Amino acid sequence: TDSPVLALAKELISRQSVTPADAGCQDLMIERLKALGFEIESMVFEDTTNFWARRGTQSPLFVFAGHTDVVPAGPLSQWHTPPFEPTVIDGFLHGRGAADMKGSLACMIVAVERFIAEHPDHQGSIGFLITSDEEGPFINGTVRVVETLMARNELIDMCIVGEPSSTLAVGDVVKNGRRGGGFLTDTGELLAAVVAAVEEVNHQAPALLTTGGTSDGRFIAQMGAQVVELGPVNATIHKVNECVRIADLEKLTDMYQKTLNHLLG
Repeated sequence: TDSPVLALAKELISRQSVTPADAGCQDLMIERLKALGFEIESMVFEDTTNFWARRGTQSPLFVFAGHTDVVPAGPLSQWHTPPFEPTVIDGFLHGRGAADMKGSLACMIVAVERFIAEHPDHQGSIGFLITSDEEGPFINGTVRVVETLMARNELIDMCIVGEPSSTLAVGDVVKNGRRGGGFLTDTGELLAAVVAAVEEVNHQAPALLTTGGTSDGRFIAQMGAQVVELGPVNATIHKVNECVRIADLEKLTDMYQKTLNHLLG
């Protein structure tokens, strides 16, 4: 019986969320978060769907951010497997969005489930900031949501963007935002927690980048949050035969869980 991580990642991969359509991926995530006691606000901007969820009312507010949309498959004759049919071959999960970034999304949900099972009375607060337009021409959701939050004085302290950051092995490389773009005091709390988690799992510190990363993560950073990008191997993103090592999804989930333990446990 599939691990919960593999099961959810397969669910998500079967929904044809070619941008900006969502095929119910956020609804799947929202269902799981409702069970955990998150409040949910779905926000529509242009014809894209987004949501914010939050459990807890105390500082620090830690957020998982990502997107449910994927690029189109491209020419079928080049695929060995159906792009929107999650296919398991010799320990890899093939399908559009397996690496960018439905596998990460599944890991975030299972991590928070596991963390909450162990720490129902955690410190701080956990949030999810999920968009469906990151892979499209018109990348609006994150900016609009962040603005909504900022306007009600709901400031995100720390955020993991689960974009596929890694080269050969999950967690070999992380990307670190400049808080306030380099202009606000930065404790390093998040980076030290994600690094601790990556070392607990891999027994090796990740390599670090301080540049690059998505425009949405950079916006979350500019506005005030410590941000780290950590996710699976990125070799096959936006290529045919996109896939992800399943054991790496299991690891990544543990890394996410250990970060929550460090920050909120």
